[PDB]
Amino acid sequence: ATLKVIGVGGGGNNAVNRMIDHGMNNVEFIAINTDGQALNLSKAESKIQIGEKLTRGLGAGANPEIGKKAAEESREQIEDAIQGADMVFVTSGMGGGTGTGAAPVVAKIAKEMGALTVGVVTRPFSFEGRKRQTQAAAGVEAMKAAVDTLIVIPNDRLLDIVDKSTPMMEAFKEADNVLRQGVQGISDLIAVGANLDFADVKTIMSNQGSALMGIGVSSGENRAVEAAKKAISSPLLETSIVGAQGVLMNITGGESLSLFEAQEAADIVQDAADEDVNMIFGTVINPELQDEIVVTVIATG
Ligand SMILES: Nc1nc2c(ncn2[C@@H]2O[C@H](COP(=O)(O)OP(=O)(O)OP(=O)(O)O)[C@@H](O)[C@H]2O)c(=O)[nH]1
Ligand SMILES: [Mg+2]
Repeated sequence: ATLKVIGVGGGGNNAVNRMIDHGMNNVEFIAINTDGQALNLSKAESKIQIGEKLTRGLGAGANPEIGKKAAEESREQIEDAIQGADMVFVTSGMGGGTGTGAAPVVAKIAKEMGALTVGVVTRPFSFEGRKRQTQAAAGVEAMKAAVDTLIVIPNDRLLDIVDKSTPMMEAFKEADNVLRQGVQGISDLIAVGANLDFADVKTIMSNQGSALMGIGVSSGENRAVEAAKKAISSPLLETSIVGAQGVLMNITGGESLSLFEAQEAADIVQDAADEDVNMIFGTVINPELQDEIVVTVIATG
């Protein structure tokens, strides 16, 4: 199962850059932008400049019409970069011209090509003003129409987890962890073996609206509950787990992994989930983990 991560627009490229720098592997990174200079600064293995004839290598100047038109004209390049992917993550900051306009097009192409398509986008800080926000909301609507599952990160949530002195790059790295947990969560679920596979992923995620993808790690007596609570919690997400209609859940531990622990973790997630939840639950024994427990949760709907 091949995973690709596609960053669209300035924010998208920045996320790709920060994540490649902090060493993601066995994932293909693709950078797409109208802005030629941005692309030159990209560490991404595969780069696509869109809308050359529109912008002459400039950005979209906050015009979403441009980003959309640029993406549509480069359909052939975009398809070619995508082909072979089983699952695609399109990441982008909403509110500008390139991301807002081109990211839904990129996402729609991937979904039409048959890839399981996940969007991870940001809404701008309130201080960026009412017009940026409104424009971003249009982006979010378009993304939601184009993806299998969408994950929205309001940039304002970053303000809630920093103090007066927290460096901006650290804050942005926190936001990157949202996409990171999603990507390694899948990669592990598909890795041999959890008695779970990509077919399970597709059942839980295909056409499911919104998604949460989390990983919790813990130890000690309350380890199972603690790991699970970590996995289903993030203050950066617009979407809580309550009412989920689909859950893919895996618990990994050493030989000490008890049946009661698995039940405890599963009950944590099950309480939050809707009565008619489609839950696919897996367990993996990995002696390497010693006293550690790892809980992975993908929730949708
Ligand atoms: N979390 C996070 N958000 C970002 C980052 N960079 C930009 N954003 C957000 O994304 C929104 C869009 O900014 P850009 O991605 O730079 O704009 P663009 O998509 O390239 O569009 P144009 O520059 O007009 O062509 C901004 O309003 C910010 O709120 C980033 O590095 N991290
Ligand atoms: Mg730009």
